[PDB]
Amino acid sequence: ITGTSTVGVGRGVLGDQKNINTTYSTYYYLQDNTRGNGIFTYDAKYRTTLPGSLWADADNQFFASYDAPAVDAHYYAGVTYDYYKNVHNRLSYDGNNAAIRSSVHYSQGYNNAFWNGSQMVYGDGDGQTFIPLSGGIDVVAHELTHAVTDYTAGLIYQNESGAINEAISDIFGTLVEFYANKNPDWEIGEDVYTPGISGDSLRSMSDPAKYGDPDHYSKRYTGTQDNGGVHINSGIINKAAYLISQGGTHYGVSVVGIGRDKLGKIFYRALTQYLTPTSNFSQLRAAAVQSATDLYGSTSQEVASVKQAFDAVGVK
Ligand SMILES: CC(C)C[C@H](NP(=O)(O)[C@@H](Cc1ccccc1)NC(=O)OCc1ccccc1)C(=O)N[C@@H](C)C(=O)O
Ligand SMILES: [Ca+2]
Ligand SMILES: [Ca+2]
Ligand SMILES: [Ca+2]
Ligand SMILES: [Ca+2]
Ligand SMILES: [Cs+]
Ligand SMILES: [Cs+]
Ligand SMILES: [Zn+2]
Repeated sequence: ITGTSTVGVGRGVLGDQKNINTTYSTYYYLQDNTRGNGIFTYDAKYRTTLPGSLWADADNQFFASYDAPAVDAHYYAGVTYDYYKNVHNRLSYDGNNAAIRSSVHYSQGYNNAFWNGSQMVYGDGDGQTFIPLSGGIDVVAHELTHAVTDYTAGLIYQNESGAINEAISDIFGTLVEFYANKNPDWEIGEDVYTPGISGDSLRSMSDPAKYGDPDHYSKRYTGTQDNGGVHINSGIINKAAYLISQGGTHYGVSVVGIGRDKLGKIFYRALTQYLTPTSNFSQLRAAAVQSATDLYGSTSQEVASVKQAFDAVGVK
């Protein structure tokens, strides 16, 4: 909408207070004009029609329980925009400052979040498996990263290319979580998953197998559920990324860690310059090796570490 940029205040899903960029024109709308061509957050009102209505508020204060998922979807989209711009010199998901749109309160008891080809969408959860999913910064960045992937490598959402698509979203979701630097970890969704169980998460990148996800290519899922295991076999790539950054010895193979920032540079370059819609795990290894060679040189530790990490997870 046309209006003037304003700054509201509210509380997110976990009860934390934060400022949000809004737009005033009769109402205060969740429209952040400070980033690209805008970040826009909508109310889906417990229905499945999208996007719903641009979020409107009478007083620019967002402390109601019903407001909390919108506050976080809007704020964490801003953080994710900042990460891609400041760290990778990428302007929104399309590289040309496309407007970023999110809807919250999607459906009833909806235990998921998604990118629908045009926008992000967040359920409220059923209060048992999830609380409102925009409360997880890693979740928000996971979803926006699907948009980045769709505009770049275009990895098809099935089998190995789809597991790479998923891992890219978990990797950058985690790197955004570290960028914001509030309780960062290598787990996925811990802030919104299972409010009655402490210390768990939807997935683990540091130890995927804690939930039965594979941590080696010889344990990959080969069936048809989950689009051929895209959220399962992602563990193999998540583990490799974790090893590249943090190091470790895994199935007897030692990896010298090179840190999160170099992991992000290598995988961002792989995603945007080398991967294609049909890339498999072996082709991802080759893309990461070439990306590290471009950035750091063929004789570099960074290249050696990429090879060690894929060796450790059984990907040649
Ligand atoms: C991080 C976690 C809290 C949420 C995360 N959801 P997500 O993987 O982003 C998923 C959502 C979805 C919902 C409904 C139908 C299909 C898919 N896909 C998705 O948005 O694809 C976007 C895409 C991919 C490829 C090409 C175009 C577009 C997830 O790990 N969900 C688990 C529980 C699961 O669904 O098993
Ligand atoms: Ca209000
Ligand atoms: Ca965390
Ligand atoms: Ca996390
Ligand atoms: Ca939990
Ligand atoms: Cs789990
Ligand atoms: Cs399969
Ligand atoms: Zn996903």
